[PDB]
Amino acid sequence: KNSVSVDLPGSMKVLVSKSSNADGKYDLIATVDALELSGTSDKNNGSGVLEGVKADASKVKLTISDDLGQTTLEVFKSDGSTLVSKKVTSKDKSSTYELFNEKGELSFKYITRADKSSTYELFNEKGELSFKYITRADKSSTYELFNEKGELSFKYITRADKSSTYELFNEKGELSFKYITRADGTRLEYTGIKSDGSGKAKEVLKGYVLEGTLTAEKTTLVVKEGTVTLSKNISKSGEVSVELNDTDSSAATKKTAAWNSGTSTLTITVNSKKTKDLVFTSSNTITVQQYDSNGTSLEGSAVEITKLDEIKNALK
Amino acid sequence: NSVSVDLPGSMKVLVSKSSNADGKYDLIATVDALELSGTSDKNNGSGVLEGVKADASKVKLTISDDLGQTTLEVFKSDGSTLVSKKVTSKDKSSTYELFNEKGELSFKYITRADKSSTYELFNEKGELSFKYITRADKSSTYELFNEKGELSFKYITRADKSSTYELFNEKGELSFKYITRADGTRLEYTGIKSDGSGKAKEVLKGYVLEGTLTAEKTTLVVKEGTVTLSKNISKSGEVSVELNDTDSSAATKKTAAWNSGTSTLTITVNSKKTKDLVFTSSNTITVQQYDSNGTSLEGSAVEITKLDEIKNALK
Repeated sequence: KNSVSVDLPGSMKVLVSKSSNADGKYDLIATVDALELSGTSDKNNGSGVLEGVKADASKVKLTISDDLGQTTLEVFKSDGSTLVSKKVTSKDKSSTYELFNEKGELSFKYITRADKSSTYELFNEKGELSFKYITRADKSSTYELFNEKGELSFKYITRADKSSTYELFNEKGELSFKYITRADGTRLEYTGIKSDGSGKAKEVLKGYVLEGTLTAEKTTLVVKEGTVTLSKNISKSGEVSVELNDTDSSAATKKTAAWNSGTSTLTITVNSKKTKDLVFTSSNTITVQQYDSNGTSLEGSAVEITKLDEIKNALK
Repeated sequence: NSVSVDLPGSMKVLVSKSSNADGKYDLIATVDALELSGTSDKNNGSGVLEGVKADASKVKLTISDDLGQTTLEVFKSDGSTLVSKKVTSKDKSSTYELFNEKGELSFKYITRADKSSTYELFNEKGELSFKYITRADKSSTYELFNEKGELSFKYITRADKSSTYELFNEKGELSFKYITRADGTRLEYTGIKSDGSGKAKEVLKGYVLEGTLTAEKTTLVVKEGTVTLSKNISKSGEVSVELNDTDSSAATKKTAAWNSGTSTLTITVNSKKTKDLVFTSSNTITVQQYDSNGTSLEGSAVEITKLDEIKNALK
């Protein structure tokens, strides 16, 4: 009436009496979803426990910690013990919200955190965490499926630029297949991944695919023509380097190559003359440009490669 | 010495003009720098071609007789344990299947002409575990299955951002349902029984309403004094409203009539109209009073957004 209104976490309020009740305590009153909750406290700062009973005898309990640091709102069945739902909120605005099945086991949990991530945990009919969806401030979304052991079955991540990664795990919990889709549509496919991190690799480009291997430290894709093998290495971070070897032992015909990481360019030499620049562009394309017979100036214009056979031709 | 034919999945096959010693045509194709070769009784480009990788992995391209479909299989060196299988139609629709180390299907990804796609994950015993489906109408569906191949949960997001979350019990029966409308209002159904009954709550801007669910309808109630206002929602989402008052006196008892065409409840006391409550398409309620004699509406309709305001209207 002249009761004191106290502001709480998660936007709630409680009224605290100025006078004692029959039991020598302060009366607390709050309203939540139209149910008036009431409780008593030794303290008048707004902390304490308040309870209400719905028409169906469901019991609602609001617990406000002694220092106003958190509030918990529980809805129980008529037994006063089997949870229907629980919401816990901090002043820092983070909250958890839990729903339960008819057994009182989890059906759903939502967590919003200080870092502005939001997690949705979905449970199966037996109350086992089976699926998790998480949004983060960097605008990524992650989807995770869990099996009976509570270990990851698959994990799918999308980013705001529409690139994505998919990881699949075997029954030992180990990564067994991975599929990366870049923002530009090109892709990396890793198949038959082993416990030591090794597996088969393919880079799917516009017009052609480059195949090779994955190890812990690196992806290496190879193109072979005659005795020449070109290798495109991709680091874990996505950094591309390229190298060439020719097992031809004849000096007039053996290809060698130099890599300029600053310009992402491989320069091929035959018989002490620079012959071509292969540029590995930021578009995940390859261009080829010839040098003059002097081996010092590039001629014409660089040409975008469209097919594997054109890479092979450049290696001849 | 051969003719070139174009295939689904951006492939090509070369067919010989002459026959081989077995009286068939020779076929050659290059797929990702592996040359595949095969033979066929036909010369249109249909048939089976195979190649062997450095590690003796086997790749098999099967082109259907009508040229409308291609199958590209990758096997382990036994030539029978699958690694992957991609089927592409003339449509550009495709399926991609990825197998585990035993040669058993682990997942399948299907891209349709409809434009939609479907992802299916299979568990250790070969049963469907999880499915994700996206449609041209831009909705997405997420399904988890139990041991019996029945749903454990189903989540649906629509293009207008509405959503549905369904949970099923051990008997495969619907046990909870949560609906979020595009405007953010929600319906929450809890404790659902085998007959479709349960508890209901509607979460509105400013207030909640609670009630019951039957197979017939959802009935949400607000009580004030001897008056009970019941807001009914059919399974089609149509709202209809009724009022009862246990006050027996002619002078004070509230009665009401419902006009579905205008979504309006008109309240009467002592043979005079007192107020119109309108249940709007935005899931709101407005109230407007009649003049001193109950003859015509006065003032303007007012949107009410607190439960106590609804109860005031019932006084």
